[PDB]
Amino acid sequence: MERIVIVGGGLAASRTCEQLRSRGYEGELVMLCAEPHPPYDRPPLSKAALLEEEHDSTFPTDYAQLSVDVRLGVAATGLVPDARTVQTTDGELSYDALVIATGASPIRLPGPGRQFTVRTVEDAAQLRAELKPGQRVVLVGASWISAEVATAALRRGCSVTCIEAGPAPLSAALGADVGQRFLPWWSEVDLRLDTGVAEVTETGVQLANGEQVDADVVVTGIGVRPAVDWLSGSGIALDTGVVVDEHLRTSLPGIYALGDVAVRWSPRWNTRIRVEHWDDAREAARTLAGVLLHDPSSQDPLPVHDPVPYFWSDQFGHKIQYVGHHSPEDTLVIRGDGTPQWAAAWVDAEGRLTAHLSIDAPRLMIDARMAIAAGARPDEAALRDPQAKLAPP
Ligand SMILES: Cc1cc2nc3c(=O)[nH]c(=O)nc-3n(C[C@H](O)[C@H](O)[C@H](O)COP(=O)(O)OP(=O)(O)OC[C@H]3O[C@@H](n4cnc5c(N)ncnc54)[C@H](O)[C@@H]3O)c2cc1C
Repeated sequence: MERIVIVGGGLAASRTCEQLRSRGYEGELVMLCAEPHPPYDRPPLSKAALLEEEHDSTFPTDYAQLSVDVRLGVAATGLVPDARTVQTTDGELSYDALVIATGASPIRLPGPGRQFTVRTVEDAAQLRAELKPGQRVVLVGASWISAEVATAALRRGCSVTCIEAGPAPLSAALGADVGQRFLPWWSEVDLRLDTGVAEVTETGVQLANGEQVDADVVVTGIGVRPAVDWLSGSGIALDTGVVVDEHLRTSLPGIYALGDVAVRWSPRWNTRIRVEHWDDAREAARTLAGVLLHDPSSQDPLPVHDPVPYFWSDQFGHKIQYVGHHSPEDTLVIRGDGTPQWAAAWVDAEGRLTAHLSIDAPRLMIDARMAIAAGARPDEAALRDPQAKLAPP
């Protein structure tokens, strides 16, 4: 029997298994999971897992009925493409095709003190146990994850401080103009802008000042880095992530990658995109399955993955929807400026809609997503009215 080996045990790995089976794959499937848990969903870790009574985010995938050999507590540590062999913490195994789906790891600060990052079920459970009335929580970075952790900490009675090097919350992701508009949402947080953090100390954090800010709990949310250090020396093309083409093929034949670990050339956006988004990992698994099962005698084209990216965040009681891929070079146009129903659009030098941000208004996002896909060039009157449809029929 042929053998496809999937390295990693999250959304991309689980969904690739389902897709490979639904689309006719009858060979062997082995999944190498570094974690000692069946794959589970991550968006809930900073949401339900902190706040709700029930929060088991394990996927419904039935690996017994899909004849998937799931190997828990086994991490890949090396790759020998010429031998079609992967090295792991539990020994060697060979493959006929290999899928890299190891996700990304949180960036952390230096220092000796206790420092939480949100990536596993253990992280969320131990962080939840520390979010209690009378606790001082310091969040490093005014990021999506920090905003979500801040929400849960406030609801559980914590004092929250958030230290951001940039000029406004979410400035790294959305820019200073848009981020500045979210300040009222942070009104219950001790938010310190334009402030760098040097390290996590035994008693809290130390600012670039050298000044200290005491804390009972420190949570760092300053981004993630693809988990690719095990690929060192394999000769695979890397660029802060595994480089794949629009068909999720790496630089080496028979080896594929998708999800948070992957950096993908996008014909649409004319650059490499490193978008750690739930929807992008999930959608890529369907494309990847189609690529792997492409009958060689068939003359059909090879499936492509180049969607308009989508991301959401649940914070401060609201729902933020973001679609597209804007550059700092793009022009920001606020929709409904001066009204509570405002949204944000970005257009390029040719007037083409590149991205759109809405709040509690998915109808606006859905229309914007199709407008971006179509390359729509809405006029100023349409952009300034939040309710105006931007997509062609
Ligand atoms: C707290 C949190 C909240 C989020 N909220 C949102 C949200 O609201 N909306 C949104 O769109 N996105 C959200 N995301 C992003 C989204 O969850 C990710 O894009 C998605 O999980 C990526 O799936 P993946 O399978 O590529 O990676 P992961 O889900 O990270 O899976 C990778 C798995 O492989 C394992 N692994 C790592 N190294 C190895 C190795 N060497 N060998 C074997 N296994 C290994 C990891 O332990 C992990 O189990 C959030 C992410 C986090 C962390």
